[PDB]
Amino acid sequence: DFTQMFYNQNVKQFWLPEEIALNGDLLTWKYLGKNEQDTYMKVLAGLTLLDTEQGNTGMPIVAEHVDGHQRKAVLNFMAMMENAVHAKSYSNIFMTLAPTETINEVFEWVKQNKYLQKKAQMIVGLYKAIQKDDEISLFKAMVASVYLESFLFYSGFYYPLYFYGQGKLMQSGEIINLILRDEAIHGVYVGLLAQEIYNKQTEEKKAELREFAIDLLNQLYENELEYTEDLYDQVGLSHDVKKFIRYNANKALMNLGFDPYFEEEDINPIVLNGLTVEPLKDDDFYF
Amino acid sequence: DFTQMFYNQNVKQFWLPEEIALNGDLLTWKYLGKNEQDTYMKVLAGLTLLDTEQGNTGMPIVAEHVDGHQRKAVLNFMAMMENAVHAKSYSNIFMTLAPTETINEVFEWVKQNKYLQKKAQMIVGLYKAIQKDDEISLFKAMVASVYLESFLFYSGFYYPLYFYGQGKLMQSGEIINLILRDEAIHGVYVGLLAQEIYNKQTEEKKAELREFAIDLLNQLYENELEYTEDLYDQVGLSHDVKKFIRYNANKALMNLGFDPYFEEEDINPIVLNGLTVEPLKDDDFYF
Amino acid sequence: VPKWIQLNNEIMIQKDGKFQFDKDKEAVHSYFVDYINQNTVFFHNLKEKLDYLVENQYYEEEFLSLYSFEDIKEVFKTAYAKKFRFPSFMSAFKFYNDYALKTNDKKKILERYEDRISIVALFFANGDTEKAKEYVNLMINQEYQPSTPTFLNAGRKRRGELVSCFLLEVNDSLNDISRAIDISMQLSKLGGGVSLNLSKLRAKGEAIKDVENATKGVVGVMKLLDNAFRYADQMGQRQGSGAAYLNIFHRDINDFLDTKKISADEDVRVKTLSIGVVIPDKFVELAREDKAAYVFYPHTIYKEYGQHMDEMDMNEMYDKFVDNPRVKKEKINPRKLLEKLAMLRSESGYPYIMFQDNVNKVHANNHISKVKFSNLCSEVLQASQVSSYTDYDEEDEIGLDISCNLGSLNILNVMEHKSIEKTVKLATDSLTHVSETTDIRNAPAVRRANKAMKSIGLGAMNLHGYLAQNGIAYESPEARDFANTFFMMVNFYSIQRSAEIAKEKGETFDQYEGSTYATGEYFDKYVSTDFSPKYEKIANLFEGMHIPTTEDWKKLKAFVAEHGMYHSYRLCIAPTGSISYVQSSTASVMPIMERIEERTYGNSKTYYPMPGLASNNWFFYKEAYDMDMFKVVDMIATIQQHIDQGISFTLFLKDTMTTRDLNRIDLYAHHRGIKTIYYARTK
Amino acid sequence: VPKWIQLNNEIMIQKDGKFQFDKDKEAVHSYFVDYINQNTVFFHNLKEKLDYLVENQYYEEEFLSLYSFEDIKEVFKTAYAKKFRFPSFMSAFKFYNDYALKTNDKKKILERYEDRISIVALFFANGDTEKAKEYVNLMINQEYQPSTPTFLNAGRKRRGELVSCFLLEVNDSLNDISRAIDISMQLSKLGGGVSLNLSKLRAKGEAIKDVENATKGVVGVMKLLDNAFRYADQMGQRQGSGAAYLNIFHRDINDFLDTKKISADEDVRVKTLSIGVVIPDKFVELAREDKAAYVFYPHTIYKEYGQHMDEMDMNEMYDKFVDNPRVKKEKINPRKLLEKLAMLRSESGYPYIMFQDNVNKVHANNHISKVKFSNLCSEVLQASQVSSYTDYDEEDEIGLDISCNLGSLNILNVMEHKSIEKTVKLATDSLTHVSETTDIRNAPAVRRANKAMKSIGLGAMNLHGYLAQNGIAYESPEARDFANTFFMMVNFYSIQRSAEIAKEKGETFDQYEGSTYATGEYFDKYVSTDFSPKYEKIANLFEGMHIPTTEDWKKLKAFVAEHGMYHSYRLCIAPTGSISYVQSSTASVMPIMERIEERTYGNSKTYYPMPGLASNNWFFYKEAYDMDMFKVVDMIATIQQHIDQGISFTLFLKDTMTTRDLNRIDLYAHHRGIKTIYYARTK
Amino acid sequence: VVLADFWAPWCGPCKMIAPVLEELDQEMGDKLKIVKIDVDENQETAGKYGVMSIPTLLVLKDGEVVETSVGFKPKEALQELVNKHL
Ligand SMILES: [Mg+2]
Ligand SMILES: [Mg+2]
Ligand SMILES: [Mn+2]
Ligand SMILES: [Mn+2]
Ligand SMILES: [Mn+2]
Ligand SMILES: [Mn+2]
Repeated sequence: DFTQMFYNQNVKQFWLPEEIALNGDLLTWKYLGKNEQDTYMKVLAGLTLLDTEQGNTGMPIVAEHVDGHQRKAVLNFMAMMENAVHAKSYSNIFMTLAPTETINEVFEWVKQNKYLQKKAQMIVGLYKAIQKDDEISLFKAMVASVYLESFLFYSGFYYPLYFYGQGKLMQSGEIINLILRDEAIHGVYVGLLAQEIYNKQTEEKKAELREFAIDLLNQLYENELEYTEDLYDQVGLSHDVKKFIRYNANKALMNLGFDPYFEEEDINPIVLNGLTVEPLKDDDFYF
Repeated sequence: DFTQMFYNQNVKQFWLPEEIALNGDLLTWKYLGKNEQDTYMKVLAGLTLLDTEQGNTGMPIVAEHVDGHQRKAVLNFMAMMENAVHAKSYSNIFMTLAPTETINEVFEWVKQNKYLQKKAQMIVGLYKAIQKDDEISLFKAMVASVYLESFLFYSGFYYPLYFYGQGKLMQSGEIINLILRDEAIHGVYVGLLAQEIYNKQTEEKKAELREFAIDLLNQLYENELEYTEDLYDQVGLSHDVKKFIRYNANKALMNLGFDPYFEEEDINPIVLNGLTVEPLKDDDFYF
Repeated sequence: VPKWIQLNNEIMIQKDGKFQFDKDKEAVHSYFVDYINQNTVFFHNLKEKLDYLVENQYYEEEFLSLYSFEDIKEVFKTAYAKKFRFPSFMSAFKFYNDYALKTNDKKKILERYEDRISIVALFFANGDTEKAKEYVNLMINQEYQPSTPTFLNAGRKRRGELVSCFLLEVNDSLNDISRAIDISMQLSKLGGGVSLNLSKLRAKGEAIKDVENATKGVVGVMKLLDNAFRYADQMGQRQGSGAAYLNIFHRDINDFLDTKKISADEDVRVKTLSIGVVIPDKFVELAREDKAAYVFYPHTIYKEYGQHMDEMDMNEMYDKFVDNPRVKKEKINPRKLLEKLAMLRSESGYPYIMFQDNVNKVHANNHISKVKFSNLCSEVLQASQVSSYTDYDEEDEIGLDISCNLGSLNILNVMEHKSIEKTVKLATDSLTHVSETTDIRNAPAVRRANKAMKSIGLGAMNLHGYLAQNGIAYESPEARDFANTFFMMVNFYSIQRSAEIAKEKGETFDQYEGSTYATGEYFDKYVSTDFSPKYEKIANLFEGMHIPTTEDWKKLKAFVAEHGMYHSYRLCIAPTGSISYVQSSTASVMPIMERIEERTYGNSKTYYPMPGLASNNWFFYKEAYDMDMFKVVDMIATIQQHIDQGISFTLFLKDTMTTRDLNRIDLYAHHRGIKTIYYARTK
Repeated sequence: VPKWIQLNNEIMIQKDGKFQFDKDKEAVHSYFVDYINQNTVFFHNLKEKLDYLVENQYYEEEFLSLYSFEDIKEVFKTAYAKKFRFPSFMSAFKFYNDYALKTNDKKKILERYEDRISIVALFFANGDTEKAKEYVNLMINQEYQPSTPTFLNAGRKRRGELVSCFLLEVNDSLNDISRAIDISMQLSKLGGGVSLNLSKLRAKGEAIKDVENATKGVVGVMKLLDNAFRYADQMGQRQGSGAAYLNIFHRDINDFLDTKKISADEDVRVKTLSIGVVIPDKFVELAREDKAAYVFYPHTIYKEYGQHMDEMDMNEMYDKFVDNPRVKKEKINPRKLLEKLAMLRSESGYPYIMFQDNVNKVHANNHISKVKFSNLCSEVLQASQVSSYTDYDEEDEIGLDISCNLGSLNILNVMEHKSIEKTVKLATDSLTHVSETTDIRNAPAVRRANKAMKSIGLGAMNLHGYLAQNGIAYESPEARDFANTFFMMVNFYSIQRSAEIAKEKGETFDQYEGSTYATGEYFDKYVSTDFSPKYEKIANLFEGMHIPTTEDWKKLKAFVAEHGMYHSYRLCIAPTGSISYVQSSTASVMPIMERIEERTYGNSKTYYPMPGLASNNWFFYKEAYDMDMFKVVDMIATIQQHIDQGISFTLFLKDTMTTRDLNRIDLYAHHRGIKTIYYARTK
Repeated sequence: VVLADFWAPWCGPCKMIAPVLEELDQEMGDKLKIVKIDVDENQETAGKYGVMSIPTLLVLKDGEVVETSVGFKPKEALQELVNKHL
């Protein structure tokens, strides 16, 4: 009921890194404090590392196990965007803002970081556990994918959106907004594929899959809180970032056809600013 | 030395069939004989099948086994083109020119056609035989992919080109030329990757790989002859198409770094004609 | 999860294969004990409560001043003498969430049900203690339910108006269009729904003072009104709901209908404007005979004849328009237009189908004006005159714009008390008081028509609930017999009370002498046909009640001729979808949509079983979607013959039925005398 | 392609390295001979033409009845005695496509240039034959150009209004907002652009009758105004254009700017509503010191102080608002808001920037009111009083709303004829006649202010054309010296004519005694500083014309003190757009955007070199984008000091110049005394 | 032993069960009585047996309800349901 519509929306959102000139960001970058520059670098590396997993494994593995030519085509298109567009875009932002040696060090740090690794490996673990012709294992991986696309990225997206909403780092913020817009539709689409599997299950199996999804969400959420404090306490933003994580967790659940887990909260306004005909045959006029 | 330039070429060649309006072919299509329309539908259906498998299976599987994020990005992009752009374009052509029943019948015809099933069996079999960290199985699949890109498509491409060259079906022909332009660069790129693996081997191993490549080519060739006769005898063109596929077989071999295998012949000249946000500072408020 | 919601959640937890309907009483008891009593601020005496509410701008001091404090105290005591207990959790939840007065921080409950009822009764009586106690007994017995604006805002200071709906006639000028936008925003600020007649607006591509093909048609006015209602949306408490009505012979009818298409672009699509289509009998005749029809340009007709297109009789003037070379028109297919209407109702529920000739054939005030359009709920069918708003510093020719004061009878409670006469008369008095105390300074035509017409709306509800709780199937002929008898008695007593009010006040509604009430044409079918029940089972329901006979109707006709009628319009059946929960009644005379409604308020689902739903009457509460729509049309036409205004008739359709089935239901409704069709709900 | 269009395309065909500028005259000759002379209706005599035009409702009869036919014939002979010839094909094309009167089927042409000019002159003179001949000489010499509404509609029955602008004050009420919508539509149907001051409207989240967070802000009012202007699209021939102005200290200023963002959703975005931002000096001071600023909720200030936010001097009351706990506000960053303004102007050219203190520092009528907002062209700066439009059948408090009585002096033709005094006085008389004959009944405040203030707008055009054709660079100090002298002369003679009209009629404008003209404060810089040219080359341009001296200004000040001043406002420099082609002039006092304009008409590509362009003055006609914007600001500020109203100052920006450069230009304009900034045109 | 079918004319699943009951009567009609009751015309019986939904099949033995089946059932499932009580 939905693949051709998503095909259309995906291909009409096509874009390339070269379209946004990045050099003018140096005019606001130079005015940020060390903690702001440090947080931005770390967040950016976090997003880059997670998105690479999605391009190399997440999207291609789902495309491999999903049946249907049209679904495979949409999934291929999404994998292409991860590897050919998003990955180049993140690299471009980095090369503009930091010298080569600084980029290498930030990636070394974020690669060793406990909270980034915990979530990256949890997601990758579920992708590696998919078994041929087993729709339960596929569903679990789709849940992981939706959580990455619609939830885990957002502790990171917060900061570029925060600057973007203030008039700072506008070129890279525009790029991030385009990336985020792609991840949103990726999350919705994979969510619909997961609901299709979920709806084929018994009531007991459904309850079991719901418990899986909520348990996974809880593990990721508790690690996100730690990840958030680790990055954002030094710039005083953690309270507001936490509200943004919960709001996006609720969107991820709704993508999977589940009820929201967290109470509704308002979001930081700066980040918000960043964001059957049958013809009448006669004899029907007579009764 | 080459991936970056292929990356740039592939992304700059990006297109969608919807860019080309097809209603202009309606009259030249109406005017073709029943035999001509039948061959044309079947030819494009055979192409659709090849692109379906190249997009679903061939390109993604090669992407999985080839090392390097940039090489993977090129291969992922090529995969997307196969199933999200090329395979779909044929349906755009079908939906314009043919009634639903004729479309349904031709897709049923691909399923039961023995030559089309044989060529798919052979090519996809080699893709699915790739073993992780086994460069020889990968080479064999890359040879199969080059043969699909640079040889097997051409029994199909002949007919749209033959019409384009006579000023007939020129909108459909424009789509086909764009597809052909893509496959030419896809065949070169995969050919270069295959040569990388071949060049790592002993002379004895190389001799075996040439045997594999030539045996496979001959087996595919003999099947393609029967396919060509089956499609083109009713339009009187089988001998001409055979010359064309031999011409392109030589190009496939060359893409693999091998000498031409068939003698040169005169191709129908008709077919040849068918080819910033800078912030304010304290000193801007005083003049 | 709250305890009351969890107990209410136990309804669908079936034990022994049966629903736990007894858990709803437990749910309401838990709701009260754990939330309502705890969150209700209590005063040492009623004097302290009234003083606190008057001083804190909660109550008007004017309406409480006509009673001595002992009178108000005794009114409250006789309100609590009933010891009213809500029968379902949803009733109490809806009341204390939508109507009960709360503090400025919306944290504590200031009004009980018996306090809201007492305040509304004191407002209605206007200085009469005995009448106030009569109103208290009427409402605490839940025999009569004042409309949501009246029940919610009677006696309150932070109030809008007590009128639930307004109908505006838009004339064909920029001054009139701008004033219509102004009045729509003013009345939406007051909280009432606004319906506008766009049939007088000239078509798209018409001439503006020798400048030809300059008009944007009625669709530009729809965009203006849509943005006006979005702007004046009661600050977000409830989105501003407006209605636009267009005659089916207007040229812009296709553009008018295309506003509700999903494929329509945002430059032509309206979102807060409900659309209604007025279908004269001529359109049905043309569609039946398959002749090609013509929609006309209203300004050409105005120039040729001097009267607006909707002001003339379509059945008589259609051939003259078609044969007139000076009347511009475009050819349409009436059957294709009917199919477009059916598909639009299937896909969106719009437009509101109004059969103009079905309204005007039994309309008592055709001398004042024909009924050219309905309200936002397609049940207020009253005569209206367009207002010619002139330039600034130029006196405007103020016409009549319909203001409808609504009130609902609970058929179950009215019949169980054997009090049709007293309930109808007290409700008529209360609606008369609401009409009198209502003034609207920013709508001259609404105010003028409220003062002159004195039209009220006395609806009814819990028809299906009463029938199912009495073992009567809504589609059965016994149900139609009961509806015939009950609504004949309701009409009899409403007319009697209107005549008594006209006698007591010595005044009738303006232009009463030209109405069928004065000439006696209204009572012809009542002095000729006896409407007593034909089934002994139905006749046993009216035991202990005097059913008006033919002689009684003759006496009432003579009484009306001698003394007149105070109200131009008295009966109109509104959907009453919100107050139905509080009264534990089914919405309107419509059949129930669901036996157990599933509602989500927050993060918890709250099931509402139908009033009186149980195991013995499970199949009598047949869902409206499973029912034959022809039988529902028969029921509504049986009711409609005793209602001078319209009935909010909602069509409940299944997904299996096509657009031809919808057209068949529409044409059967037109043939059976149905005046208006509200919605096409698909399951 | 047509012969004239083909000849016009030979302008860009370069022979011997030079443009074929002489081909343009051949283009005019071909155009006339092959199209105009063939498709102009010719009558046996002027009597037959006049009878045909009045009888067929092309002309009004009242203005022609003031003259005998001999007088009209003499006036037309005077127009044709000049034997005016269009020097460029684009001039004739513009006139005979836009302003020439055509038959009702548009197949033929009824008016020549000498006919439209004669009719406009006969309208202006009002029964005076000598005055009509003087106006004919003034317009056929192309010294003075009446505005597009006045030139188009003078003496024609099928017309709109001769008024170009309408500046409406919108009070903080639903009745006032509804009246604003009504008046906006009633003035858009007249043709003139409408600008509205929305700073009095309370912000989003304000209270409506003591219920909090109820308002949706000024953005909803902008939605209503945008759809009102879309509805009043003047047939669609010229889309309904409207402006909205908001003080930068208004709380909704961020949402006010957010509607012009391309990324803005359709639920907030407005399309036909231009936006302007009024920036007091206080905001610039706050941005300069990089201290946190506050945007205030207007209704809290109105409740606390009894006065609107924009009626109080923010430079004095900003601290009082900030330290007032009963005044609601939120902290903002003034430099971030300035950067947002700069990027919004880079992306879309909006908003118009109005420096309120720059306007009010030299505003003569501050006693009547301070200038709170500008017009759609961001060049009218007049005192306005809000109108309190009350509920129906209640008397409304009518204020003052501004209107454009516009006319432009052709600086080239004015100074070639050495008739600055005569041209300025005749233009002032014509604008006075236009203001007097304007009677708008549906806009009460507009009519009252037109009767009371009697304000007119006398602009100038062809400044860059005159400078380049006289070998003066636009950025050169000699150009600024010439502009100083010329506009001081224009101001002197406009004040002199206003005082003469006040003496001859015995009346001044309303509340003249409080103006700086009566107190003599206006003439301080004129009696203290000599504005004679400081350059010998510039002084030779004024040879043969008496340049007013300090003593002459003292005599004028005494004359004004004794006799008064008839016009509250006299001078305002409009953009002078499509009518600049007809006069063969550069648009306004702005520098030329391109040396040769590339215009598309149908299937043809038409080229319009700026008047007088040739090889010798090719580099004097420097493109506006190539100019230094600081020197253009200097030029305008030199002109601005002699213009009592504002100047439509368009910023011409290169693609490489960032938002910091735009902000530097804006702050230099504010520092140099620029009153308004119209557009940010990026190349 | 009686198989009582609670049905309605508008119920799609009730139209599907009608031919299944006719085949069941041909095979088992010597040991099984099949009774149909229209719930649109006979609300009191449908209320007495607490019928919720249609088709509802009650197996009665000597006037007592011994088994209840809701929704559509194929012939073999109805035979198994009845054969338990023969
Ligand atoms: Mg009119
Ligand atoms: Mg007010
Ligand atoms: Mn990505
Ligand atoms: Mn993604
Ligand atoms: Mn391909
Ligand atoms: Mn390929």
